[PDB]
Amino acid sequence: FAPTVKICENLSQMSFAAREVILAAIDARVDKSVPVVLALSGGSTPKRLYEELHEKDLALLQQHAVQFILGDERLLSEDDEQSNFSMATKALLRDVPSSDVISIDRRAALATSKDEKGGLDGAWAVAQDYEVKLLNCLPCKQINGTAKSVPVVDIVLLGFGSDGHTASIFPDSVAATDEEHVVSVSFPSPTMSPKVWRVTLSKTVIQYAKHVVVLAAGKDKNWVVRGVLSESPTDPLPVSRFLRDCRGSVTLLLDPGAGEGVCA
Repeated sequence: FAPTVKICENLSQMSFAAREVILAAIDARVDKSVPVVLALSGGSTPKRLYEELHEKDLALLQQHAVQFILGDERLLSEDDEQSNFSMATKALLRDVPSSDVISIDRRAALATSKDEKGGLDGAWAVAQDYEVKLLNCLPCKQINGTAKSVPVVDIVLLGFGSDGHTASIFPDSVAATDEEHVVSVSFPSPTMSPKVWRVTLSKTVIQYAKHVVVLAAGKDKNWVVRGVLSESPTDPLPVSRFLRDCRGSVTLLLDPGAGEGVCA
């Protein structure tokens, strides 16, 4: 495991660095008629990246250079301001062709997604429909030793929570140990919000992606960063240590608090 680590001074620099990785992948395509598959992250950290892509690179996107998917999602309505779809749409996807964006159908979960216990069955219903869509619309490859396939994502954007989670792969959730599905499910950990059921790309999908790019800022993420980077497992051990087993490249874009102690 040999990740690129870039400690940025601020979120402007972080967002510019993430943008460069995306544009490099788009320009590096041999076949310019097939899109780069990009899995979007949520929360608030990548919002500025999306805004920058909207201002600078909209032409490439209107030419179908990128196929967009949500790497995880809160099971709220698409017009709910705390959905990742809402955030991504306001920042960027409002002017991206619908044909280049894979939607999640949340309807099956909306009646129960805020019920910590009762929401599980509805979350799985949404996960399963989204998995079918991904397997039908993305480039896939067979998973060795199985009768199953995995979508091959070119770039997975990720963040870190202060709880050590990434995507919606939370500590002590189904997703944390789900090695069987393309899309899994979780409820947030005690410190994390919004308190609503989630769907997430699984560890497997992330570990088969060509490039993984994490954007994380704050001293409260430092233990997560150091727990991912330690050669030997170290406690407290973040669930996001699974990133060490990525087959693709991994880049950590960090601010000074998140990156404290890492670099020379």
